[PDB]
Amino acid sequence: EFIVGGKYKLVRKIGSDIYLAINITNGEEVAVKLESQKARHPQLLYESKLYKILQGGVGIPHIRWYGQEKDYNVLVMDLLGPSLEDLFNFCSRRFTMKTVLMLADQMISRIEYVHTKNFIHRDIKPDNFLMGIGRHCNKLFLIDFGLAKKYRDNRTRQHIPYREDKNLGTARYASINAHLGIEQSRRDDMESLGYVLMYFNRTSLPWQGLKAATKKQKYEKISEKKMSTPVEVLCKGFPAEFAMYLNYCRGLRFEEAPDYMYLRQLFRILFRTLNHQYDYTFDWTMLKQ
Amino acid sequence: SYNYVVTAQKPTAVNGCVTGHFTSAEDLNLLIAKNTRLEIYVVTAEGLRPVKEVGMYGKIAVMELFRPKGESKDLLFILTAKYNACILEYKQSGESIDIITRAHGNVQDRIGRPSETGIIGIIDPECRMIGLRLYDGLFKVIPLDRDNKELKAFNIRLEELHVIDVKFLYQAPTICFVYQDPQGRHVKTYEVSLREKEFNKGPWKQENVEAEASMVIAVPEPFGGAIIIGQESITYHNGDKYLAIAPPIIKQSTIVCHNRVDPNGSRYLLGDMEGRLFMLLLKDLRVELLGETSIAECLTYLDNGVVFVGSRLGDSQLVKLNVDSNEQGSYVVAMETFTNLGPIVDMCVVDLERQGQGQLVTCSGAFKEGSLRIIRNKLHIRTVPLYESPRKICYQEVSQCFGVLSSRIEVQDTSGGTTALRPSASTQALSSSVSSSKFGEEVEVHNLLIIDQHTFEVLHAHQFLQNEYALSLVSCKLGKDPNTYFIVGTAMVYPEEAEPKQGRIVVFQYSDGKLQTVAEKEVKGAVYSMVEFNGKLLASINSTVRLYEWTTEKELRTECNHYNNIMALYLKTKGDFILVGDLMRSVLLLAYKPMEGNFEEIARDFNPNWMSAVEILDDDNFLGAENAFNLFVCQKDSAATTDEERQHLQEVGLFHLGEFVNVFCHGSLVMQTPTQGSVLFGTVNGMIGLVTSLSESWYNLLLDMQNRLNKVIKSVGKIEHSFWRSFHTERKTEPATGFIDGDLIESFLDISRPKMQEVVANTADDLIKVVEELTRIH
Amino acid sequence: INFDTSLPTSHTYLGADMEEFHGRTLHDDDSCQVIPVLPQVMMILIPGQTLPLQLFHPQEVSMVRNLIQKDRTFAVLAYSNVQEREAQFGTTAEIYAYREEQDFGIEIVKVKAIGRQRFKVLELRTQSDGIQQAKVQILPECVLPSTMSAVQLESLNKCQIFPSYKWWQKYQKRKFHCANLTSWPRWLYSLYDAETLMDRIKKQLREWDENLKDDSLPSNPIDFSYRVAACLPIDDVLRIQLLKIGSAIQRLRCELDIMNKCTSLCCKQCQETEITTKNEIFSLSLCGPMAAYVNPHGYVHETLTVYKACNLNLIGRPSTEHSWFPGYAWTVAQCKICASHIGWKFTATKKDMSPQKFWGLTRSALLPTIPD
Ligand SMILES: O=C1CC[C@H](N2Cc3cc(Nc4noc5ccccc45)ccc3C2=O)C(=O)N1
Ligand SMILES: [Zn+2]
Repeated sequence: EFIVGGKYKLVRKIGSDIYLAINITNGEEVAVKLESQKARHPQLLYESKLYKILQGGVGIPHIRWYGQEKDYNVLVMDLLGPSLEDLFNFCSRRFTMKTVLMLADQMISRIEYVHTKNFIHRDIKPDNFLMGIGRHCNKLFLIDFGLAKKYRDNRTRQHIPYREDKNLGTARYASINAHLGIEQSRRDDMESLGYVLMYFNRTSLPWQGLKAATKKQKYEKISEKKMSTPVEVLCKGFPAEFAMYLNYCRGLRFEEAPDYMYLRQLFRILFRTLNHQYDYTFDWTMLKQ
Repeated sequence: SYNYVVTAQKPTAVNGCVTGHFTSAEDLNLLIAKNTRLEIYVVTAEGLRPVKEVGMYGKIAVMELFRPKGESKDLLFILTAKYNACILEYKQSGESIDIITRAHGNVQDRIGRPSETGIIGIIDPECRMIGLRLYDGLFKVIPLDRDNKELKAFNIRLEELHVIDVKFLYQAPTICFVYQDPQGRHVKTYEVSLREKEFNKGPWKQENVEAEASMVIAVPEPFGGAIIIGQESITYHNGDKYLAIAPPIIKQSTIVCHNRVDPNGSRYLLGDMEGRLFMLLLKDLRVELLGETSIAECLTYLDNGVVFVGSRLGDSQLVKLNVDSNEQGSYVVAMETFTNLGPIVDMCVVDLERQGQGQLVTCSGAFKEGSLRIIRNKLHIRTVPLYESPRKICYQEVSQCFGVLSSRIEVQDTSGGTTALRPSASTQALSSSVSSSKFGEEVEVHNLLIIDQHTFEVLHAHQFLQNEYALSLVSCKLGKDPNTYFIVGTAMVYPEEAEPKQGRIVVFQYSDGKLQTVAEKEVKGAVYSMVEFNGKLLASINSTVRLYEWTTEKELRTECNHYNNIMALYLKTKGDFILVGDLMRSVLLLAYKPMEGNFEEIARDFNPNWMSAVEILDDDNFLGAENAFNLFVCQKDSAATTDEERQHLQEVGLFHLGEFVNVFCHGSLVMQTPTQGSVLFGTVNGMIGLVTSLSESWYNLLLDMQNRLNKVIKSVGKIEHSFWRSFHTERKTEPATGFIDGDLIESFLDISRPKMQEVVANTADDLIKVVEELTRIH
Repeated sequence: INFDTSLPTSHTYLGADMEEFHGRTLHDDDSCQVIPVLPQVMMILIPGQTLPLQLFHPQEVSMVRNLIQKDRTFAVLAYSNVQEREAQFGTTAEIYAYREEQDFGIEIVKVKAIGRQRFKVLELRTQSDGIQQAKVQILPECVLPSTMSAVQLESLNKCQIFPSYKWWQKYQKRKFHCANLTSWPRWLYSLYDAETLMDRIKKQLREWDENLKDDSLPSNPIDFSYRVAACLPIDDVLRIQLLKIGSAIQRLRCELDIMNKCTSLCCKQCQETEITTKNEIFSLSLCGPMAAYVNPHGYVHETLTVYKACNLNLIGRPSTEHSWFPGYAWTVAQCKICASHIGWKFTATKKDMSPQKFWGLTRSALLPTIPD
């Protein structure tokens, strides 16, 4: 019998560690992230700290309660919908061009909001983008801020120094430079988002089925397989704009702010060219019709 | 605490009168009941001969004569309001007169709801039983035997729960009455079995009667049966027999009293709510309008065309009827008039003539019996008739006149408008004025009368707005203004609205016979009260208590407000202290904080009981009148160590007055001492009483003297003096505290010298000096 | 309109029919008594009110057991502050329905109590077991005779027995005819008349419920006044004041004042965010517009029903469990500014039901407001 915070009974595990919980005062369902005290890789106290900063922007989930219960650190938060990786699987590993372009728009803005509050996500992958529930079922939430790093001071806006020699995460969507041990900035979030888009466009990436015994070996193929494949090759047979986006991100200087209006315009104009409406009818909405 | 209350003028209203043979089998008597007072008269050819006047320790709620078998003369049954019952007898031996108690007891039930149509006492024609309807659903029967000296009684269950009127009919003791139910109103009969202790089926079937039946009349033999009187009809039900009549002469007003002229029930006297006097005269039934008397509470034919009219609202009359002498019409002529100060709905004390001895001027009576009365020290009363109802009165020395609010009834017109019913003081002024405005149904019209203090003529009459109701009157100076003004606070009253949402405070001035509206301020509710407060005007508008300043622009400017829990019906003020009240005894104390310009509640006391008036005795004491005719005193302790005690008012005086007070008044009627202070009050029966404070020493002394006096003085009906004066409501009865019955102390001067010695047995002449000093206060 | 008003008062959601008692316990008025206090209860219990309960902790279950054997009555404290643990007044609750259940091995007891008698707290004492017993003084119930019965002319007593706008005008002119002898008008005596006050309140209840006034509504002013007191969505400091009142004439009078002055119902935490208005209040239960209900884990919510709310955001999706109003579902509702919980939204389940959507608001999250 696990009631967290005085009010949240944990019904079941809905992710792994994300748990459905129910508030015993009202009946409201919430999500509870359980992290062991004296765990190997502690982040919950960090995430609870970032969520206080990011509170207020659209697509950022509300925190109910952080604290300790029994042996654990507890994060009680909004219950969201499926992830984009969940919904990809629902659609049989295939998104239309409309669903990518619509998803491109919200995804760009989510990453932008975090960038404004002075942090880089460093974990841009479909698993961390989630639709909401109920009134928020067309809204996209960017979550899991365990890997989020400050990149500039809040008042002086001075950027973090250029380093090399850091450890990359999810190799699949990392940037070229972040494999090369170069320190990450806003550009590397943008370049990441772009791989996520192409991975919707083609059922897989050119560096996806590269197997090797150890994780160091898994990364090494992918990192140089990516360096081997031109952005034109990767986006071939898809609209020019996708290649223009990736060329832009990798065109950025370390400290240099991305032009979010330009990146959102590329797909918004393309969305217009393809004679689509932004009617929040995604591929998955059709399968439920 | 420890106050002394004493009667200044006994009650004058007549709430009942009977005729019979009570002092002698040969004499004809007129017995009059004035609340606590019983008056006995011998009916001579000349007039009425006063024979004996007794006081009772109770409010006479029933008074009937009856002559059982074996008695030489009638006996008198009396039931007081507190349910003391009794039978009395007149015994005289030479010069000594005594009212001896033949039987007595209290008939109250531990459980029961007081009936809607009131107490009803009836006595069987054969003197077999006394029937009482004290509570709904029960009929109490006291059996008339020699061996019932305790007046023991049993109840019979009464299915008809809404009984209007009931009389014993003229073989078995039969009652006929009228009940009200969804079906309608009906007339029914029951026999009463003393042996069975229940009801049996009555002689004649239940008949469906008029939906306004309010009065039952038992016709004696040879006619028998009963007469049921309603708003439109007068029917005669005697078993099977029926003779209904619906005369238009009676349709105008409801008939409220009746009297059997002829012993065989041939002709009856009828009187309505408006003073008309009728004659009711079995094959045929008919009515005749005889003339106009005072509004009758009770009628009683005496002999040789003379009648006594007892008047609760107005003055009591002996009138001569000329029913015979058929050359001239039936006409009523007033032989004698007896003063009735009641109801006193307001009064004031003015030093009119002697400039040392105060004079009491009241608003008294209602409707056509409305009048002023000027009372000065055996009391002397001068009756200024008004033919409409006075409601407030105040004096204005500067303009040597009185300001009086009043009200008259007018009926809606066919033309669109209203027509008065008779001339009245507001319509016969020498100068008049009306406020600037913005079917047959009664409409109430309110005026400000201006009245010469010397002649008592109606110099000016100002009429107020349509549907405006005048509530408060003041005479005073305000601000830096040398002028003195009449200020009337009003309320707009429409039948659809339930609480007053508009009102006015109107500043008049009386100069050179001309009354002018100096200023008018409109407020958002009823102005229940106003008082002059240290050069400002303190006006209560519903639950707000507001303070006004008189600008040099001759305007009222709001200085502060104070919103209370309660509606501010009563206002009073001593110093910077204010006493706020409401109809439910909710007392409040405020104090004006001049350094802050606002009000600050000092204390309160909420004990739910209906409250009729309040008055500031001293800085620490407040005197009130509260439900079931009681007086009380509340007290403040500004010294107390805790703030929970210092904002609490302690109940320090409880007294069963026996009268319904309407106004308290600081002042005296004597030439301006063991007593401190003087509060005069007036009541619904027209009683005037005097309230004044004592010392703990003088209180304790008189208190011992009361108990002794109670051991020696013979109470008519053997009613205990402690029981009578005990604080009374239907829920609680507590013994009286903090009050000295000055009417009992003063009765010492009337007890016999041997009895005086018995009381003084710790010197009787030493006590007579104390009592005589105490008679010098009124 | 198309859902049984009787289903919510049955409290069928609690489960199978409970054991019912028929007896009654009433301490004689003004009597000092010590009565135990259920530790977790926070409600300010008006008399004549049903309080559902589900007790889980072992100390609570034991305490109900003793009561079902003794006089069955516990003390419900009206708290000035809960954390202060201070209370000046409260009400006796008599248990009249119970059921014991052994769920997942743990003993559980479900109770329906009813408020009986107002009291003044003389002393509170927590015993060595953690359960606290209350020194209490039973506050009497004030009944006043008619206003003018005393000043009634015995001859004029006839006016009293009396036969809608034309009827109340004749009622006021006859029952209050003897105001001619007193200094106050007849219409002011009707501002203190129980039957006149109640008929003014019945006019406001019919605006909330289509139910005929005749049967549902009690004739006795004391029972009528307490029934109305229970269904007013006011705040606790007001209700503690209303409880302090002993006279129905005043209780009925402070009730009409509240129903006319306060027209807006705003979030208590914001004080300024408007949630709904008295125009939207409506009765979907027999006991009135507002009733007391228990959540599966024992929390008890006083749930006022309104057709329309605003400034509420829904959280989650409709659920059909524990539906205090069966045939309806619920979506937890938060205040749009402070995110405090305000109540639940009820959404029908069969299209034939009416109303198809309604709202249920928990009194403790509201604040009655006077406009301007
Ligand atoms: O009509 C209404 C409005 C809503 C209101 N509810 C319903 C409810 C259910 C609940 N369920 C559960 N908590 O933990 C659980 C673990 C497993 C399975 C179920 C649960 C917790 C609280 C409440 C509450 O407040 C009510 O009782 N009635
Ligand atoms: Zn809020």
